[PDB]
Amino acid sequence: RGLSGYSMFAVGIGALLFGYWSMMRWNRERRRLQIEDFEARIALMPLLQAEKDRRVLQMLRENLEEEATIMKDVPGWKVGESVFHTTRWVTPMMGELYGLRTGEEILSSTYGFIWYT
Amino acid sequence: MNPIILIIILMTVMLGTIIVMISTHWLLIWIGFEMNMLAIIPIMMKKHNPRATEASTKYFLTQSTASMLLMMAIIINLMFSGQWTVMKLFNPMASMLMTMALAMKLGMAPFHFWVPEVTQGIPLSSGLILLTWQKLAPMSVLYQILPSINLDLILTLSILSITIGGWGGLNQTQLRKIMAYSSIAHMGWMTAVLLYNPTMTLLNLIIYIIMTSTMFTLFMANSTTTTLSLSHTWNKAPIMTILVLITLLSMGGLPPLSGFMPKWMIIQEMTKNDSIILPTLMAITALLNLYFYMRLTYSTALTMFPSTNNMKMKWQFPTTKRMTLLPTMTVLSTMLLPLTPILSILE
Amino acid sequence: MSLVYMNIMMAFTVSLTGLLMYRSHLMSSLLCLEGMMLSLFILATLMILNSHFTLASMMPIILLVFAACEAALGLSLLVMVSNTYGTDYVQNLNLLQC
Amino acid sequence: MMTYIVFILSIIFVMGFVGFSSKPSPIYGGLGLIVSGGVGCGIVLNFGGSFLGLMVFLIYLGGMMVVFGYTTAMATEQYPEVWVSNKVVLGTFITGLLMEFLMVYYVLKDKEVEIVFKFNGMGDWVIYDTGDSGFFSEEAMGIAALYSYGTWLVIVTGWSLLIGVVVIMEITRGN
Amino acid sequence: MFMINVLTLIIPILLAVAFLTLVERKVLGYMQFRKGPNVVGPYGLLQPIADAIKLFIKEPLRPATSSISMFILAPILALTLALTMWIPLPMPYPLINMNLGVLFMLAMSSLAVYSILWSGWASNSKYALIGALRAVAQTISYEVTLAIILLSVLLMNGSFTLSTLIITQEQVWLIFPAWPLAMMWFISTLAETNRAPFDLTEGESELVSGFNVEYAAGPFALFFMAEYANIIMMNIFTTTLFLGAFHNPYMPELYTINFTIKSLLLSITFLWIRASYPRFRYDQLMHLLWKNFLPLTLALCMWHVSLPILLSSIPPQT
Amino acid sequence: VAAFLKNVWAKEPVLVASFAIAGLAVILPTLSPYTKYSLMINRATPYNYPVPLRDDGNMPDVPSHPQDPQGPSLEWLKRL
Amino acid sequence: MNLMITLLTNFTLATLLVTIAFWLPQLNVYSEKTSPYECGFDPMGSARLPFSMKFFLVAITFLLFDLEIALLLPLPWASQTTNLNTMLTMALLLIFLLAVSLAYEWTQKGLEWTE
Amino acid sequence: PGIVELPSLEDLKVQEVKVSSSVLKAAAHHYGAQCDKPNKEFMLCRWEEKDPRRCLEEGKLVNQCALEFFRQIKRHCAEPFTEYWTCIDYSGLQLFRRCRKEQAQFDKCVLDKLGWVRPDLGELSKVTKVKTDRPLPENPYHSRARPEPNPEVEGDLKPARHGSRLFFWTM
Amino acid sequence: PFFDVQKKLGVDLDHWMTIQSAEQPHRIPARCHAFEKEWIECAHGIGSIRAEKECKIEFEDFRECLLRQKTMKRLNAIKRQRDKLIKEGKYTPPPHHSGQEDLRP
Ligand SMILES: CCCCCCCCCCCCCCCCCC(=O)OC[C@H](COP(=O)([O-])OC[C@H](O)COP(=O)([O-])OC[C@H](COC(=O)CCCCCCCCCCCCCCCCC)OC(=O)CCCCCCCCCCCCCCCCC)OC(=O)CCCCCCCCCCCCCCCCC
Ligand SMILES: CCCCCCCCCCCCCCCCCC(=O)OC[C@H](COP(=O)([O-])OCC[N+](C)(C)C)OC(=O)CCCCCCCCCCCCCCCCC
Ligand SMILES: CCCCCCCCCCCCCCCCCC(=O)OC[C@H](COP(=O)(O)OCCN)OC(=O)CCCCCCCCCCCCCCCCC
Ligand SMILES: CCCCCCCCCCCCCCCCCC(=O)OC[C@H](COP(=O)(O)OCCN)OC(=O)CCCCCCCCCCCCCCCCC
Ligand SMILES: CCCCCCCCCCCCCCCCCC(=O)OC[C@H](COP(=O)(O)OCCN)OC(=O)CCCCCCCCCCCCCCCCC
Repeated sequence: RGLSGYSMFAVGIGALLFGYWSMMRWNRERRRLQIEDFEARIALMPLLQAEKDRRVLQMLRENLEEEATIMKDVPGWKVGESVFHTTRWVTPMMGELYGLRTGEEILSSTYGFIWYT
Repeated sequence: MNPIILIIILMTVMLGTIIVMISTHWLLIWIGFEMNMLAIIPIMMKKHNPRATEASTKYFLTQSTASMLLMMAIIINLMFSGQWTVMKLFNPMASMLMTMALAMKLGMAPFHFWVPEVTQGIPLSSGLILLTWQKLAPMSVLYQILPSINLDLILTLSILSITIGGWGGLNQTQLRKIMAYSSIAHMGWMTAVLLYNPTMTLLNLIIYIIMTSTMFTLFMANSTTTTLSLSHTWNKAPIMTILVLITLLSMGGLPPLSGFMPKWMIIQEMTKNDSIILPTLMAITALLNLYFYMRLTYSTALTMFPSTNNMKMKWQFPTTKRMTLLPTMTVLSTMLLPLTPILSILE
Repeated sequence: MSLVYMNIMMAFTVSLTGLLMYRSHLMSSLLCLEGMMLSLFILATLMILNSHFTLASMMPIILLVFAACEAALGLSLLVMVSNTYGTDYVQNLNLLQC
Repeated sequence: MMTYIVFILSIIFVMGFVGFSSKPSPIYGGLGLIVSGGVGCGIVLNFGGSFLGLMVFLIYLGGMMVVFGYTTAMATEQYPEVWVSNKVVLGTFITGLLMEFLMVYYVLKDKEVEIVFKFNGMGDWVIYDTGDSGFFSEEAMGIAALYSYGTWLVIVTGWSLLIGVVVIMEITRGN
Repeated sequence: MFMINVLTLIIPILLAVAFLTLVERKVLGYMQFRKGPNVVGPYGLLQPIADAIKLFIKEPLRPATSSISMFILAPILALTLALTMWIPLPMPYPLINMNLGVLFMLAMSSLAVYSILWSGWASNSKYALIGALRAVAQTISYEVTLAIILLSVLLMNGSFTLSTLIITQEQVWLIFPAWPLAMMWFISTLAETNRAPFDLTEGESELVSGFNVEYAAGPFALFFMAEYANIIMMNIFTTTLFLGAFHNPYMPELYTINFTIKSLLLSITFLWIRASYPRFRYDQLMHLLWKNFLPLTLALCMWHVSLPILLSSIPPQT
Repeated sequence: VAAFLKNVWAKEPVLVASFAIAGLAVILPTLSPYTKYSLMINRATPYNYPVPLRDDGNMPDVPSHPQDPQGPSLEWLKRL
Repeated sequence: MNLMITLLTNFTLATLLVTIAFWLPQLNVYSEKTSPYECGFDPMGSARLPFSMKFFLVAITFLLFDLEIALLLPLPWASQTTNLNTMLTMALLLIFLLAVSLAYEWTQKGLEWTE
Repeated sequence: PGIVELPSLEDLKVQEVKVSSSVLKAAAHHYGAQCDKPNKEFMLCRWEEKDPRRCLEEGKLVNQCALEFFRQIKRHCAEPFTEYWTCIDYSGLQLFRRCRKEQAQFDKCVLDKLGWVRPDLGELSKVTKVKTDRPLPENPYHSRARPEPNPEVEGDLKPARHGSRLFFWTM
Repeated sequence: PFFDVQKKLGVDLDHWMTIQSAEQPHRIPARCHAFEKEWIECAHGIGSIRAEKECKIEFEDFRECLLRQKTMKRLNAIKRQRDKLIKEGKYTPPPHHSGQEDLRP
C-alpha cells in the first residue's frame, strides 16, 4: 500500500517550497516593521536624551547639595572634588547617582531591566 | 601513526608556535599555546607504551597549569589596562603570574621537575621537538614583555635553573635526562641575559637549538638512548664518535667552538650593566655541564668501551637513516665562533 | 576594585591550590582545571560586561571552547592511564623516576 | 541585602569551589562544580550576559555529565568519599569555608579589604552603567561579531577543534 | 499577585500529569484491545487520585547502601526541573518572559539529566548503576543534535525568544519550511524525554525498574510525575516551535485552546508511539543520532543559515 | 558517476541527502540575485541614531529634513 | 526577582512532597528490606566497581561537539550583520569543519563501541 | 583634582512632556517630521560637546518644541489621536501593525486639519545637515598638549666605523 | 621574536579586539572610550619609557575609569560618614533621598 517514493519526495519538496515562499514574504514584512519601530525610536530619542541629561544632572546636583551637609565635620574634605585629573564630562556611575538613595530605587534602577520577568 | 595525520599534527605544532610569534593579542597567544600543547601530545604518545603515557600526563598537567596562570595574568592585565596588546604588562601581579607561566612552559627551575621525566619517557625525535621547538613560543612572549619582567624573579629563575641543571646531569646515565638537565641550564643562561640584552637571548636560543638538534640527530643516527649504548659507537661508525666529541665539547662552552659564543656574549652584556658576581657564578656553574659532557666524551670518543660479538653483523649494514642536516648542524655547532659578529642580524 | 572580583579571584586561588595539591586521584584534579577555567570565564566576563567592551564578548566563549578542548584532551589521557592501570591514581605514574 | 545579590551568589560560587577543590570524589566534585557553574551563571547574568551565562551553564552541564560517566567508569573506588569520610577532605573543606567567611566578615565590617589587590566592600551594584543600550543587548552583538569580525578566530578555533578530535582519536588507540 | 500566577501554573500541571497517567493507561489499553481503568471513578476519573494517595502513604524504603543525601536530592531536583521548564513557554504569554527562553529550555534539559543520574548513582545498586550510565549514553546522543535542530528552526525566527515564535508563525506553520527538522526534532524529544522506543533508562525488559529501581513509593512518585511533566512541556514546546497557532491580542483564549488541543494531539502521538514500536538498544540509539540525524542536521544547518541570506528573508532580531 | 550515485542512494541515502543539501547551501547563495538584498536590508536597519552633520555650506547630497528628496531611500524595499 | 521566586516555589513544593512522603506513612525498618536489589538473591560484590564505558571515545568527542553549539549558536544574530558574505563563509566553514570532524571520526571507526 | 561644575536646580527646571511612552510612540513619526530642527540642533550639540551641561538650552528648545507639537494635536485632533495611542497602549510590545485603522484615521485627520505628511519607510533614519550658529568645539575631549615625538632618522647611511668593533674583529 | 606578519602582509588578524577604542559593532562605545583614546593618542610613537612617565596622568584617569577605585573609595567615605551621622542622629536625610519627591520627567 501507500504512495511511491517520487510522489512523497515531490510532496515534501513542494511543502518546503511553499514554506520558504511564505516565510520569505513574512520575514520581509517583519523587517519593514522593524525599520518602522526603529525610526519611531529614533524620532523619540532627542526628547529622551534631553530628559535623561536633565535627569542625571538633577540627581548629581542633589547628591552634591547633600554631600556638603554630610561632609561638614570631616577635616580636609573637598566637596564635589573630581577623582579624575581631566575636566571633561564623565558619564556618571551607578553609585554616583543612587549612592545616597533608598534600596528600592537602587534595585529598581540597577537590576530592574535584568530581573524584569 | 598515519603519515598524513603526522604531517597535520606537526604542522599544527608549528602553527601554534607561529600564532604565538606573530599575534598582537593576548587571547591569540593563549590559543597558540593551547594549540601547541594539544597537538604535541600525540607526538609524545607516538609509541603507545606506559612511559609515553606517563610523560604525556605529566606534560599535560604542567602545561595546563601554566596556561591557567597565563590566562589569569592576561585577565589581570585586562583589568588594569583595559586592552589586549602583546606588550609590557601593566601590573606586577600579572607580570609575576606570566613569568611563572612561561618559566613552567620552559621547564626552568624550580618548575623543572617535568623536563627529565617527560624527556626520558618519549622518543628521541619527540624529545628533540620538546627541547627545541617548544622553547620558541615562551621565549617569544618573554621577549615581548621584558619592560615588565621583575628583575629579581627572572634572575632567581635563571641562576636556579643553571645550578639545578648543572647538578642534575651529573647523576645521569640516560642520554635524554642528560639533554633535559642541559636544557634547564641553558634556559637559565638565556633568561639571565633577557633584561640586559635580549639579542643575546635569541643568540643563545639559536646556538642551543643547533647544538641540541645536532646531539639528538647523532643519537637517532646511532640509535642510542643510554650512555653505555652510545659507548659502542666506535665499533660501528667511528666518525660519529668524533662528531659527538666536537659537539659535546662545543656544548660545554669551550673555545674555539661556537658554544662558547653565547656564554661569552652573555658575560659581555652582564659586565656592562655592572653585574660581575652573577655571570661569574654562572660561568663557574657551567663547569658542571662541562663535566658530564666530558663524561660522555670519555665513554664515547676518548676511550673504547668493550663491545659485543653481534656488532660484527652491524658492520655489514650501512645507515639508511635520514640524518637530516647532520653535517650542516655539526659544522654550525662547532666552527661558527670566527663568525661571532653575525649576532647583529638578531637585533 | 569591586567586591565580586575578590571572590572570583578567591575561587581561582581555591581551585589553583586544589589542582596544585593532588589527592592521589587524577579525575579529582582534572575537575580543578575545569574549575580554573570556570573562574577565568566568570572573571574575564565580569570585566568585559562591566566596561561594555562588546567586541571582547566573543572572547569568553572562545576561552570556554579551549576549556573543553583541553579537558577532553585530559580525559583522552585519563583513559590511557586507566587502561595501563586499573585505577587512575597518580602514584602509579612514577616509572620515570630512575 | 538584596543589592548584594551578586556578592551572595559569589559566596555560593566560592563555597562550590571549596566543595570540589577539597576533592572528596569526582561524583561530589561534579556536584560542587555544577553548583558553582550554576551560581556563576547568576553572577554574570546580572551584568547583562544572559547569553554568556547560559552557555557556561550548559557547556559545563554536558561536561560534568561526561566527567560523571568517566568517574563511574574509570575513577571509581569501593567507598567513595562523600565530603567527610577523609579527615584531609573535611579539614581543608572547613578551612576553605572558614577563611572565605573570614574574608566576608572583614569586608562587610570594614567596607575595604586587601588581599593582594585592594577590594571595595560596597555592593557591586555601584559600578553599573546608568544608560541603556537601545534595541540590542551588546554582549549578543559582540558574540555575533565572531563571524563578521572574528574570522581568524573562527579559523584557529575550528582548526583546534578539528585537530582536537584527531588528536584524541590518535591518543585513545593503544597501538 | 505573581505568586498566584505561579500557583496557577504548577498546580494545573500537577493535575494534568495525574490525568495524563489515566489517559496513558486508557489509550494504551484501547490500542492493546483491552480497556483501561474504568472501575475507581466514573470511567476511571479517580484512578489518578487513587495512585496519588497510594504512593504517598507507602513506606519509602531508603536503602542501607544508598548515599542518602544524593538519594533524597535527586527526586527533588527532578520535580523541580520538571516544573521550572514551564515558565518561558508562551501560552500566549509566558510566566517569565525571557529574552533567551529557548536556551533556558535547553540548559534546564541538560540539568534535568542529573536527577536521573544522581538517583542511579546514589542508590548503590547494580541495576540502578546500569540505568544511570545509559542516561549518559542517551544524553551524549540526543544533545549533539537537540541544539542544532533548535538552532536551524530559530534561524527563521530571528532570536531565542519563544514569544517571538508566535509572530514568526503568523502566516504559515513553521513545520512547512522545516518538516525534516520537525520529524527529526520529534524523535530527538522522544530520545530526550525517555519515552519509548527510547526508554533505555527505565528499560523494563532489561533492567527491572532501571535507575529508580530502589526508589519505593513517595520518592518514586517524583520521578513518575516529573517525566510526564516533561512530556507535556515537551509537546507544548514542539507545538510552539512547529505548530504555532493564531494569536489574537484581544482574545488570548483562542490561542490557548488551539495550542492546547495541538499539544494534546502530540501527547496522544507519544502514547501512540509507546504502544506500537519495539524498543531500541542503547548503542543503536547512538548510531541513530550520530550516524543518521547528525549529518543531515549539519546539512540543514548549512541550508537554514544560507537560505535567509539567499532569499533576503533574514528574520528580525527585534 | 551515475552508477556510484545510485549505489550510494541505495546504501546510505541519508548521507546522499546530506551532501545534496550541503552542496546546495554552498553553491546556491552565489547563484541568487536576492543575496544582494539581504545585505541591503541589513545595512538599512537603523539600530543607532543617525547623528546629524554640521552644515558647512557645500553638501548637496545631505538633506536638511527627512522628508527632503535627497538622501538614501527605501523604495526598493517597499516594492521588492 | 520573579525568576528566583518561581524557582524557590518549585524547589519548595518539590521538597515538601518529599517531607510528607517520608514522615506521613508508618515506618517498619529491618535490615533485609533496605538491602540492595539483585532480583531476590544477594548482590555479588559492590556496585562501586568500575563499570567500563564502551562509548568513551564518543563521550570525549561529545565534549568537543558541544562546544560547536557555543560557536554555531550566535548565527541568528550573526545573520543581522552588514558584512554578510564573510559571516556566511565563516558559518559554512564552522559547520563544514564539524562535518569533516564527524567524517574523520566515522571512517577511523571512532563512532563504534569497543568489545 | 578640581571641583566638578554642575548647574543648579533652577537651571534644570523646564516644563516636561508629561505623557506616557505609548503617547510618544503613537505620535513619533509626526514628531520626527515636524520637530526636526531643534531636535537635530540638540543632538548635534550633544555629539559635538560630549557634555550634557553644555547642551541644556538646546535641550530646553526640544522641551519647548515637543509640547507645541502636542497642543497642536490637542487643539485639532485630540480624539482620533486618543483612540490611536490607546490602541497602541494596549499591546505589550506596542505594535504599529496591530493598530493600522486608528493610524489611518489619525493620519487622515492630521493631513486634513493640519497638513502633515507622515514620513515614509526610510526617511527618519537619514543623516541630515544642521545649520547652527554656535561654534565648533576646538577641544571637546578637554585634552592637553601631546608629547613631542622622538626625532626621526635622516642622512645617508654610511658604513660602520672600523666594522663591528667586537673585541678584535676588524670587519 | 615578534615576527610582525600582520603588518608585513597588511592583514588584520587580531588588531580589532586589541583595544576598546577600535571599530565596534553597531558603533557601541566602551565606558572608557574617551580615556583610552586620550591615553593612546598621548602615548603613540613616544615609546614605552617616555610613555610610562609623560602620559601618566591620562593612564591614571583611564585606570580609574576602568576599576573606579577612587570613586568607590570616595563613596565609601560619603556613605560611612552618612551612616555615622544617622547613628549619632545629627543628620536627617532629605525627602528626595527617601522617595517622596515626584521625580523629574
Ligand atoms: C680582482 C678581484 C679579485 C681579487 C682576489 C684577491 C684575493 C684572492 C683570494 C680570496 C679568498 C680569500 C683568501 C683569504 C684572505 C685572507 C684572510 C686571512 O688570512 O685573514 C687573516 C686573519 C686576520 O689577520 P690580520 O693580520 O689581522 O690581517 C690579514 C688580512 O689582511 C685580513 O684581512 P681582513 O681585515 O679583510 O680580514 C677580515 C677578518 C680579519 O680577522 C679578524 O678580524 C680577526 C678575527 C678572526 C676570527 C678569529 C676567531 C678566533 C676563534 C676561533 C678560532 C678557530 C680555530 C682556528 C683555526 C683552526 C683550523 C681550522 O677576518 C674575518 O672576520 C674572517 C675570519 C677568519 C677567516 C679568514 C679566511 C679563511 C678562508 C679559508 C678558510 C680555511 C680555514 C681557516 C681557519 C678556520 C678558522 C678561521 O687571520 C686570522 O684571523 C688568523 C687565522 C688565519 C686566517 C685564515 C687563513 C686563510 C688561508 C688558509 C690556507 C690554509 C688552509 C688549510 C686547511 C684549512 C685549515 C685546517
Ligand atoms: C514535529 C511534529 C511531528 C513531525 C513528524 C513526526 C511524526 C512521525 C513519527 C513516527 C514514529 C517514529 C517513532 C520513532 C522511530 C525512530 C526510528 C527512526 O525514525 O529512524 C530514522 C531513520 C533511520 O533509518 P535507518 O536506521 O534504517 O538507516 C539505515 C542507516 N544505515 C544504513 C547506516 C544502517 O531515518 C532517518 O534517519 C531519516 C530522518 C528524517 C529524514 C528527512 C529527510 C528530508 C528530505 C531530505 C532530502 C531528500 C531529497 C534529496 C535532496 C534534494 C535536494 C533538492
Ligand atoms: C629566535 C627564533 C628562531 C627561529 C628559527 C627557526 C628555524 C627552524 C626551526 C628550528 C627549531 C628546531 C627544529 C627541529 C625540531 C625537531 C624536528 C623533528 O623532530 O623532526 C622529526 C625527524 C625525525 O627523524 P626520523 O629519524 O625520521 O624519525 C624516526 C621516527 N620519529 O627529524 C629529526 O628529528 C631530525 C632533525 C630535523 C631538524 C633539524 C634542523 C633544523 C634546526 C637546526 C638548525 C638549522 C640551521 C638554520 C636555522 C637556525 C635557527 C634554529
Ligand atoms: C546541592 C545541590 C543543589 C541544591 C539546590 C538546587 C536549587 C535549584 C537548581 C536548579 C535551578 C538552577 C538555576 C540556574 C540559573 C538560571 C538563570 C535563568 O533562569 O536565566 C534565565 C533568564 C534569562 O532571561 P534574560 O535573557 O536575562 O531576559 C531578561 C532581560 N530583559 O534570566 C532572567 O530572566 C533573569 C532573572 C534573574 C536571574 C537571577 C540570577 C540567577 C539565579 C541563580 C540561582 C542559583 C542557581 C543554583 C544552581 C544550582 C545547580 C545545581
Ligand atoms: C561539497 C558540499 C559540502 C560537503 C561537505 C559537507 C557535508 C555536510 C553533511 C555532514 C556529513 C558528515 C558526515 C559525513 C561522513 C562521510 C564519510 C562516511 O561516512 O563514509 C562511509 C559511508 C558508508 O558507510 P559505511 O562505510 O558502511 O559505514 C559503517 C556504517 N554502515 O560512505 C558513503 O556513504 C559514501 C560517501 C561518499 C559518496 C557520497 C556521495 C553524495 C553525492 C550527493 C550528490 C552530490 C552533492 C554535491 C557534492 C559532491 C559529492 C561527491
